[PDB]
Parts: sequence; structure tokens; C-alpha cells
Amino acid sequence: DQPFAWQVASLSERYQEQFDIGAAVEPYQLEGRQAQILKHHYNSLVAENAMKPESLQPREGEWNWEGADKIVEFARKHNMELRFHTLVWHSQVPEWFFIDEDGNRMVDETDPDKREANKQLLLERMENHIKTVVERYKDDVTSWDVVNEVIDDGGGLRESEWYQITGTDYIKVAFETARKYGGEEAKLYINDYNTEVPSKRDDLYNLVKDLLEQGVPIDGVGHQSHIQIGWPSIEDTRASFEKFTSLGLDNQVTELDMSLYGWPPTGAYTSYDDIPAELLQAQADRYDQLFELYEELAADISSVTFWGIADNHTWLDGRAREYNNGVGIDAPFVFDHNYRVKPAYWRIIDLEHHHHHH
Ligand SMILES: O[C@@H]1[C@@H](O)[C@H](O[C@@H]2CO[C@@H](O)[C@H](O)[C@H]2O)OC[C@H]1O
Ligand SMILES: O[C@@H]1[C@@H](O)[C@H](O[C@@H]2CO[C@@H](O)[C@H](O)[C@H]2O)OC[C@H]1O
Ligand SMILES: [Ca+2]
Ligand SMILES: [Ca+2]
Ligand SMILES: [Ca+2]
Ligand SMILES: [Ca+2]
Ligand SMILES: [Ca+2]
Repeated sequence: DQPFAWQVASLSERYQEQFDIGAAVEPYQLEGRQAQILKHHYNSLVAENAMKPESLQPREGEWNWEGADKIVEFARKHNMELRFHTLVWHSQVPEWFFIDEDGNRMVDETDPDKREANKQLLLERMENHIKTVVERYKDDVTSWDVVNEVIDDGGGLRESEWYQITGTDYIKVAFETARKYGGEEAKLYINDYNTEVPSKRDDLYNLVKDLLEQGVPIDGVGHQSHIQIGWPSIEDTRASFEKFTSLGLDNQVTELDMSLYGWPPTGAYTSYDDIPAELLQAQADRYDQLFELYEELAADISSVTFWGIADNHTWLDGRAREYNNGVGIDAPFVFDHNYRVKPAYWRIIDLEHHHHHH
């Protein structure tokens, strides 16, 4: 029987000279064992949902600050670094942003002059959303996910409502506005998943390089790192981090979780007791290799955040259920559903000096 997470050496202390160790949280998790584990193992937080655009401003001028405020207060009280997730996204974004003042959907507008006005209105709404949020939290946030998931998996820019209405201008204006109100001190990140996939890595690199060349203030790349036991390779992860470091950008691992399954997560286990020990062992072997790579690149990585605390709360449960007729669980962390350490904990808390790789 494994010890509980509050009985073992701190992850954040183990990596304190190398990078932050963070967790995504909900306000209701800021009590009990989850809070105890947070304060022991992590020195950085991010809001899993409470700071997304639809959570904060679900209707225009309706500001829903309570959940986000509780996360900020917890970070203040326990002296934790705080990432802000996220200022601009095509999901969990309220639809009122994209409706003109006559009630019509901007994406449907055919008149060229009205499309140009819609672009100005949407950009101004985004500017005011950013200004309001940054002005409230600027003294508590260290790293900002300014834009999230703007690159398409099929190549090129994601053709969300943001892109259809403004082109790339929403990206430039979002960073410019975050810098304007957060100051030069604020660290501004573009965040995405599958940044290890070479075609997507290259699209992101080319977008960021072009923006940097226009003076857009981008400080780093957020690698969501929603990964698997068999994918992506350490080699492709290394190549991605190094490509963005070559532009002078910081790298953060922002939403790390390692699913037991492939994509999509078909054939999921429906009970934690059904998970074979050798799968958790394969997961431990992979986390070992992953965190050794992070150690090798520690000069280029400021922070590594897991998208959750322990296996009893992870969006990967919902993904399993979406692809297995409503049932299924996933177990992606180093702490299991009972808060007991997993094989993976032991394989990332130890200290190795000779890092092997391909
Ligand atoms: O909506 C996004 C998902 O589509 C994304 O899912 C990824 C799709 O590409 C696959 O290769 C990945 O395995 C899978 O995780 O996750 C992020 C979410 O915001
Ligand atoms: O509770 C769920 C969240 O955990 C989930 O968080 C998103 C996962 O995909 C990533 O690509 C996003 O950046 C991240 O915000 O969003 C859905 C929600 O139901
Ligand atoms: Ca830091
Ligand atoms: Ca090792
Ligand atoms: Ca570092
Ligand atoms: Ca789970
Ligand atoms: Ca190790």
C-alpha cells in the first residue's frame, strides 16, 4: 500500500531550482485533502475554469468574479505563483461577443463595410475584457495565457469566430492590450496543445516569429502537454521546446496530464480497480523520461503545471465518457484517486545525474 500524498517529499521543493510545479484547480477544491496536497507539492496554481471568458463575463457587463477571486486569495495566502487561463479562446467564450448591436451574428455578415465595423466592435469588446481582467488581477498573476489554441490541427490558423471576423488582428491586439495594462513585467504566453506535432509546431513558430517581427509582445509558448503513455515522443517534445527557445521565448508546460489511453480514448476502464498495475508502471516510466527531459531543458522552462491534482478530478474522465457511451475513468497524475502516490510519483521525485536519450 502506497503512502498518501501528504506523507511524501514535496514535488515543488524537488524542482525549486529548475521550474515551478503547478496544478489546475476549482474553487471547491481549496479545502480538505486537496488543499493540503496543493500547499505541500505545488508552488503555482491556475484556474481550471473560473477565469475563462464565459466564466468571467457570461453576459456583457455581468462580471462573475467570485470563483476566480477565491483562487487568487488562496494563492495570496499560501504564497503561490498564479497563471491566468485564459484571456481569449474559441471555446468557453460567451456568444454575445460575436453578435452585433442589431442582434445579428457577425460571422453571417455579407456587407463589406459592416464586416469592418463588426471587426472593430469585436476587437473593442476583447480589449475591454482584457483591460478589465488585467487591471483587477495584474498584481497577482505572473504568467498570462493571452490566446489559446489559435493554430488549426489541419494546418494554418484556426478558423474560429475570432479569425473569421478579425483575421489575425485579435491575436496582435490581445497581446498588445495585455502588455499595455499588465506592464512590461507581465509575462504573456500563447498556449496550445500538440505543440510537439512537427507540422503544428512549425505553424505556431511561423505565426509567433511573424508577430515578434511586427513588435507584438509575446514572452513565451505554453505547451498544454495533453499527452499519452505512447505519444508524443520525448524527441519531438525536445525539438518543439528548442525551436521556441531559438526565438528567445520562454517555455511553460501548462496543462500536463498523461492519459492511460490513446486518442480517442476508446476502451476505457470503468473502475480504478480495473486498471492493470503494468499500465501505471508504463505511465511511471514515461513520466520519468518526461521530467528528465524537462531537467535537461530546465534553463528553457520556467514552470510545469499539471491539469489537476489527483486522479479523482480530471477532464480526462469526461473525455473517456464521451467516447465510451457515458462511462469510463482516466488516471493521469502521480497521485491516485484515493490521494495515494503512484509509481510515477517515485520516478519523478528521485534525483538522476546522467540523463539518457536517443
Ligand atoms: O478541444 C481540444 C481537443 O481537440 C484536444 O484534443 C486533442 C486533439 O488532437 C489529438 O491528437 C490529441 O490527442 C487530443 O488531446 O485537447 C484540447 C482541447 O481543448
Ligand atoms: O473542466 C473542463 C476543463 O478541464 C477543460 O480545460 C480545457 C481542456 O482543454 C485545453 O485545451 C484547454 O486549454 C483547457 O482550458 O475545459 C473544458 C472543461 O469542461
Ligand atoms: Ca515562476
Ligand atoms: Ca530515469
Ligand atoms: Ca527553469
Ligand atoms: Ca479520473
Ligand atoms: Ca526520475
